[PDB]
Amino acid sequence: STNLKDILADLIPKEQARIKTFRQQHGKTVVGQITVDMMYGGMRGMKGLVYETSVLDPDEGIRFRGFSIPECQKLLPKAKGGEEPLPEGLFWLLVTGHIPTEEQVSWLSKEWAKRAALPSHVVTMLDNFPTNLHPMSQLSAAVTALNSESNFARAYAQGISRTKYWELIYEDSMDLIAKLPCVAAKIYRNLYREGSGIGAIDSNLDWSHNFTNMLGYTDHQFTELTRLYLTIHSDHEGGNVSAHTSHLVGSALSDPYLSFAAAMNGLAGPLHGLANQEVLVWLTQLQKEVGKDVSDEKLRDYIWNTLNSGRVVPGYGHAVLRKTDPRYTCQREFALKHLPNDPMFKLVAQLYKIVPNVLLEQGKAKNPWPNVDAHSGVLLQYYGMTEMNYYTVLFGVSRALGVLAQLIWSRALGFPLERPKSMSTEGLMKFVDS
Amino acid sequence: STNLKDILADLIPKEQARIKTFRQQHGKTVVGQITVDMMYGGMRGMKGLVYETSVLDPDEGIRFRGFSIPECQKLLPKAKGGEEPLPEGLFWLLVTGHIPTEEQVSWLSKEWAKRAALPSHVVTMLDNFPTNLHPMSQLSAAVTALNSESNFARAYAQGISRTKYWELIYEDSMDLIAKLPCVAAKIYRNLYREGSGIGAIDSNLDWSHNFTNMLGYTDHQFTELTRLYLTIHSDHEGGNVSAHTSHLVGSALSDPYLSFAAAMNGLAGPLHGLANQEVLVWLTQLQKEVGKDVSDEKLRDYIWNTLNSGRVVPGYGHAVLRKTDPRYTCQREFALKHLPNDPMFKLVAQLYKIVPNVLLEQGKAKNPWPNVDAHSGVLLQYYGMTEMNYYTVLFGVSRALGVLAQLIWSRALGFPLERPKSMSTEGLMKFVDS
Ligand SMILES: CC(C)(COP(=O)(O)OP(=O)(O)OC[C@H]1O[C@@H](n2cnc3c(N)ncnc32)[C@H](O)[C@@H]1OP(=O)(O)O)[C@@H](O)C(=O)NCCC(=O)NCCS
Ligand SMILES: O=C([O-])CC(=O)C(=O)O
Repeated sequence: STNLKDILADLIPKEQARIKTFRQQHGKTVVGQITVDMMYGGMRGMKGLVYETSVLDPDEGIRFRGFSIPECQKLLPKAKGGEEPLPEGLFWLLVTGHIPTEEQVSWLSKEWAKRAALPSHVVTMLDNFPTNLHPMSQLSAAVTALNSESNFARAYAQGISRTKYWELIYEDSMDLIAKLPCVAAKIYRNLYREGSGIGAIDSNLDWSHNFTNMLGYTDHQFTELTRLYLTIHSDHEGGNVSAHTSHLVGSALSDPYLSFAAAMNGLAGPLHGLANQEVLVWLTQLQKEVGKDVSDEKLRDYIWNTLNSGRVVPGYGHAVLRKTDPRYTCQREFALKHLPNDPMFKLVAQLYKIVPNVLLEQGKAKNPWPNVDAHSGVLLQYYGMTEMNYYTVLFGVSRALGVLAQLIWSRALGFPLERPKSMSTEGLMKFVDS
Repeated sequence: STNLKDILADLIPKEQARIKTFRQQHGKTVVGQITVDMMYGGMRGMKGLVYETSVLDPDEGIRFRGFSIPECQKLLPKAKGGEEPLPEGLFWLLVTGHIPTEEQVSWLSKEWAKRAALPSHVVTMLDNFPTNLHPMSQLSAAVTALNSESNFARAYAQGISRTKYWELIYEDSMDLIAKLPCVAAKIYRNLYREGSGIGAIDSNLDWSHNFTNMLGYTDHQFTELTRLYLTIHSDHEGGNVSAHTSHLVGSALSDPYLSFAAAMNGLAGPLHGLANQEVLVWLTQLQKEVGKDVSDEKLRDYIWNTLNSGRVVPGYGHAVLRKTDPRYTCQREFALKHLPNDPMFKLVAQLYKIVPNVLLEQGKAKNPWPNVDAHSGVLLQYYGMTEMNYYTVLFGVSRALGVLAQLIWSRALGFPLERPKSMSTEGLMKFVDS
């Protein structure tokens, strides 16, 4: 009823049969060609893995189990007296395919409070890390260390049936999601607040509010932004580096802690997780010359004096998108309601007219619209979260929801080891002659 | 002449231009098809990536830059008073594609001795790790924490030219390889020798001997085993989960420390790097159930009786190999020479006689011959290394050579972010019906 685990248990047989029917109809059907260029080009355009939780709709954005972001904002439970989707509900949806009821989210909230405790060895390890060790490295190291708590790893050693893998994966995943805020908040407080303590979990708060409590914030609107932020960054298909890493490492039957920590190492990469900070450095830098008020000359110069120089207007491209990311619109509506008078937001609102001066003149992007990362930093900074090195941790905590919801399903559905074939250049040259 | 970095700087242009030409002419050549089954089946049989350092023919086994393991055992430098190939030479081959001279191996040994220091925070972290934190978890976490030393991470933030990525990757890779034995031997000692100290690096020893010193072994034969073991586990194409994880995380420009720690999380998965242990647990069990002094039939009975209950013979089969793994033969040859009368070896040897037979009469197997992991456990147990949870640490330290050699080349050649497209079951079903 409220126990997500039993609801999952009832869903899994239906999904297994649906896949079995489809593979029996179409297993041998060709869905794509592989070219030499796709192998050299990081598998671009190659349909390579199944990933159930989210799908990129080319005209409406990311859908979560079919629901668009605006749909999730309408339908998902909010905290009482609040406007923003609770990330608990998002997880419920990713796991079940169903929009939760208020009571389901409430149950899930209390489940994560109960499982939140950190083992002292992780606490010690985090307390001992130096300030020159990047927050994302701290996050990945601590999650790896948490695998001492893995129920899945122990049960596998004792020869548990394949038919039960999903159960222990579920337990580990809920445990991990529950702990993430505590870990994330210890990192923040140790780096940016002189090692002061995270305080206690409250058995009756939502995940996001426990999170902002432990970070040391007390600002309803900040907690509301966190709720929205954790919801919208949660999943973005399977092919992104963090999701795919988790998928790949998970397919070797590494437990959720190891799979997630590997993912965070992937997220830590500059071409994945650093877009947020780039933008905010640029915007801050833009109020060097501009001051508070300007024009498109101001803008198109760099726009052309940068895009035609070599670099970019940060936060106006993607790897497969094609329209104003709903993830941006999300934050914009947020900012228009709650901080209309903020200079930087105002600048960001100004940039949303100009840089879309159809930058297709150069023809180099195939995307003249702002992505998620264009809006995120200003909002964080407004609420007093200024330590940009930390922003990708927030992204990580969010992404946990997506990749763990899929990990449960990968094991439920008996997905095998990911093991493609590689070739050398020499090898490929000989293969093509024949 | 001897500076590997200068030799590599000279090779890179040649190969860039070679790939540029190949992709202009043959970039659109189709080298395979994707089916629905492949997407569900972990990309099995899918030509997915270019990986230059090694290629695994199903037929004759792994080749390292065109050389087989027997060709390498012969051609690669040995230590003075030594029979086994030094991993240093293996690494030089993978990086350069050339067999190194004695002098180049000597120079690389001194380079790795000089770069072997750990920062105090990494020492502290290892020494505080509890004894219930698995060695692979310690290894991954410690390597993540070393990324505070990353030259590449700091260069990238200050805006280095793409043309120079490979140089910082190379440096960071040389630093990590040098440090790994120190990390690995600290783990070994903290867990299995009540925290006794690892001692010093000798600037005139090879890498494998420094390592066995730090571990607390001073048996010349065990050093020779280590040299052989580190050489042969070094690389196995790009499609295995450890190399692939490293390739994937690297392609987001995560530094070598993060890419390697991610790979170890992959390696720690039961379907990737625990077959060694699994083999040894089965052999030890078998040795009780049929006595040490064993017949040829009672052994064939047990293997027959294993196959019926529906249970695997560990150490036989592979995801692509379809004949005897030359990394097995290597270990066999070493055993015949050094421990022919070892009860456990005899049994392993007997099983090579017996087991391939029976899997032929099955028709289920495809690969009825042993992999590397069938032979490794008993060689380690023989020399006094009986802590099975540690075995995969050795594999990891070996695999560093291969994945880092390739990581240098992936950056040198400008390999982009790995980003295949994922589909849901629902989405796939609709795509095929189109
Ligand atoms: C390595 C391995 C996982 C690859 O198998 P695979 O790619 O999934 O598939 P195969 O084509 O080998 O499978 C053919 C059939 O023979 C079986 N088979 C494979 N190796 C077998 C073995 N050593 N003993 C018994 N049966 C075996 C498979 O399970 C399969 O049976 P099924 O169709 O009834 O399910 C498999 O050979 C195995 O189980 N090996 C034992 C563990 C090991 O040694 N691992 C180290 C290498 S990674
Ligand atoms: O090749 C594989 O998939 C697993 C393996 O043997 C290795 O990585 O060496």
